[PDB]
Amino acid sequence: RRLGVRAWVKENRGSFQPPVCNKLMHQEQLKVMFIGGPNTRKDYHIEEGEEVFYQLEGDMVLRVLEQGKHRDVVIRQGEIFLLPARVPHSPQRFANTVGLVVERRRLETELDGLRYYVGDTMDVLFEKWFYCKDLGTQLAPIIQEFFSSEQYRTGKPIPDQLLKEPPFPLSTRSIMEPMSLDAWLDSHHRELQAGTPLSLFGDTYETQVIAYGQGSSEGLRQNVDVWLWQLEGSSVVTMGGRRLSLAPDDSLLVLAGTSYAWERTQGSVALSVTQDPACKKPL
Ligand SMILES: [Fe+3]
Repeated sequence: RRLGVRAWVKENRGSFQPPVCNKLMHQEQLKVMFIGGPNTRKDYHIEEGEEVFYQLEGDMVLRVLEQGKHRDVVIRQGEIFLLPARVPHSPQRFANTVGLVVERRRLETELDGLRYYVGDTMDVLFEKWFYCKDLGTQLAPIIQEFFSSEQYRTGKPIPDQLLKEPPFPLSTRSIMEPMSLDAWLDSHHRELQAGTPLSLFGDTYETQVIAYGQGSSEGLRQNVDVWLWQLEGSSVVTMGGRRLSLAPDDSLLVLAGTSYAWERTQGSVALSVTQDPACKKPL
């Protein structure tokens, strides 16, 4: 059950290049995925959940549509970034890179969308909305449909093929700056080692990426998965009758419906990632 994050990436190295570029480490309530490149594209993904990006190896560029403007969010190696819900985004990946993306299982009410725009404008050229179960697998025919369309050929939209409006309001939020994960952890060392766990992004988002220093935690049975990643030093997770020693870079998925006890050593640093849909921000 313990997975050394870079050890898992090395074992699955061949996944992080075309044609598929990705491999899901975890794929139940919490989608923990690792993505490579090269992969340059003009399609913009839109969803009701949030997406956490972290660059393990090399840099990536997340193109976003923010408050009526095109913006390129450069995510450098070691940088973490949280995308709020319903922001159109188009990830650009390069050869020999590895990025972590965390997202969640959709609620049965939730729609995902894929859009192509007319050149450098906000006018929609082609769009498809769907109920997401396996994102990569569902996007492939949509993209193939686009590349075989009159819209791609002419660069002109077919009005009858566009929705009158999106199924939900698109985000009105300002996008944060990506930040160095190690720099933020080091700058907050006194609070972390004083037994106070800290939210990296705060209460204005659904997702909770929490940093933990020394101390003891107890996780109650939840209908959401929790992913733990020991960054520095070690800790012990007691779960399902077993004591699991997390060494530097070890990660552990706590499946929905499982309780656990967590004992973190002095000087140790770990993260937990939760994307609970009950915490979705009102529209
Ligand atoms: Fe996305």
